[PDB]
Amino acid sequence: MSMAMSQSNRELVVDFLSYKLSQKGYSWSQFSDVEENRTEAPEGTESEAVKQALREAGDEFELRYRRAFSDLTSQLHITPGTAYQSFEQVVNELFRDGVNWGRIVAFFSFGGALCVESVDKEMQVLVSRIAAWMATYLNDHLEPWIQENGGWDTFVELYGNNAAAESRKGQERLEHHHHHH
Ligand SMILES: O=C(NS(=O)(=O)c1ccc(NCCSc2ccccc2)c([N+](=O)[O-])c1)c1ccc(-c2ccc3sc(CCc4ccccc4)nc3c2)cc1
Repeated sequence: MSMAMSQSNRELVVDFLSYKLSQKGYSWSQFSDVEENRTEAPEGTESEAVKQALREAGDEFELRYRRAFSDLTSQLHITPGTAYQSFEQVVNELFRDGVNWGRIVAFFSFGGALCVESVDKEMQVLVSRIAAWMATYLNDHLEPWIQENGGWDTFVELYGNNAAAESRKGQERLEHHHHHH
C-alpha cells in the first residue's frame, strides 16, 4: 500500500521562483508545441488567486521583515554538496512555532533567495533542485496544514488582492455609518 498528493503546491514553487528570478533580472526558459486556438481578444489578462496572492505577500515580506529574512537567507549556504537534510532543518526551526500563513509566505521567500544566490554564483542548475526540495517539504510539512485551514482559498481570501480591496469595502462603509449615525 502507498499514496501521494497533488501537484498544485509544486506549481507555486515554479511560478514564484521564476518571479523571484525575473525580479532579479534572470529568467531562462524554453518553448514547444501542443495544440490550441483562439478568437476573441488577446491581452495581458490576469487571475486573482494563489498566484497573485503568493507573490504580493512575498514582496511585502522582505519589506516588513527585511531583516527577519536577510538574516535567514544567511543561515543556509546552498551548494552542490549540500544535503536536502541541511535544508529541511533550517526551514524546520522557522516553522517550529506552529504554522501560520505568515511563516508560510515568509518561508517561500527563503527559497527564492537561495536561487538568486545560486545564479549569482553561475549555479542556476541548483534552481531545479531547491525547487524539488520545496515541493517535498510543502507536501510533507505543510500540505496537512494547508488542508486544515481551508487550503489556499483562505489565504487568498485573507491576505490577498481581491481580499485587500474587500476589506476596505467594509471599513469605508463602517466609517460612513458612525458618521451618519
Ligand atoms: O508575518 C509573520 N506572521 S503573520 O502575523 O501571520 C503575517 C504578517 C503579515 C503578512 N502580510 C503582509 C506583508 S508582511 C509578511 C510577513 C511574513 C510573511 C508574509 C508577509 C502575512 N501574510 O501575508 O500571510 C502574515 C511572520 C513573519 C516572519 C517570521 C519569521 C521571521 C524570521 C525568522 S528566523 C526563524 C527561525 C530561525 C532559524 C533559521 C534557520 C535555522 C534555525 C533557526 N523563524 C522566523 C520567522 C514569522 C512570522
